[PDB]
Amino acid sequence: MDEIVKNIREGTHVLLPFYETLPELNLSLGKSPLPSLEYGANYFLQISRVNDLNRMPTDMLKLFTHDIMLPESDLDKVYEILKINDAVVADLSARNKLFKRERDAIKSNNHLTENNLYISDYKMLTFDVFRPLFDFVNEKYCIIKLPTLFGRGVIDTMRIYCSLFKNVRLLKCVSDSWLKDSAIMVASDVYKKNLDLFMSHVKSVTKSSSWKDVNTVQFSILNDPVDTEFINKFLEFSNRVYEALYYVHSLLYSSMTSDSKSIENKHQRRLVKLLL
Repeated sequence: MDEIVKNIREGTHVLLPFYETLPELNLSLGKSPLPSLEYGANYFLQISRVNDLNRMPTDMLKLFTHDIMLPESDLDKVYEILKINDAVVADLSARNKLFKRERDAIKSNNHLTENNLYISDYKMLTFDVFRPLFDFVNEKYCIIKLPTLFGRGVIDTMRIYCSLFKNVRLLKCVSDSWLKDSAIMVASDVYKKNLDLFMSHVKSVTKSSSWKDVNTVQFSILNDPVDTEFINKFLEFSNRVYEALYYVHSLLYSSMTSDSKSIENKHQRRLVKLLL
């Protein structure tokens, strides 16, 4: 598809709307909300190639991705383009990492037990995604590199930010990894009314007015799902990212499973042109 290659090679973005009214808050620390089909979970698009690459040996994943893992430099460029030197920032990404631990092939007859990759992992989304709001004061921008677009928590989190700031953009940069479902939120033009209501709620729970890293855990914050319309506008973005990832990961899997049984094959070659 030409939209896949356009997105990988130029980037893509969505503008999200401003919601005067903050949803009912109910921060809870420990466990994140579950992915669900109501929140746009699509296991064939978002997950199935990830399960294939999980099941490979990490030594082999390392080899077949050596030449296409670049240093992720998307936040540095975002700073530059927005002539920042201001802005509060958080990075929940796994910069220059793809897998969490060395692991052998999972045998054919064994079904996958946990996600070893930093891809489509809703558990990466820890409560420090709201760390920038504590040391917020008078900054024009709140920039967050998200680690995933998978699951319910990342959508509920963008819904909160969309009441806190009047201009919220979700994007994925050319100089991010297109092996991973990371993205950047750029918010600007804060709305004190709700920043204050949010922080009051959060502080009555953590019972501290400054950040403690012990609170960098998984979390849930909303109860009632969000307006279907909002999920759908998010998916306008995440669908395009997962569609690009799906092709990327399909080339990789085809290469790693080629009859050639070598790293020089038609799929590996096409994957290099795509990403570099």
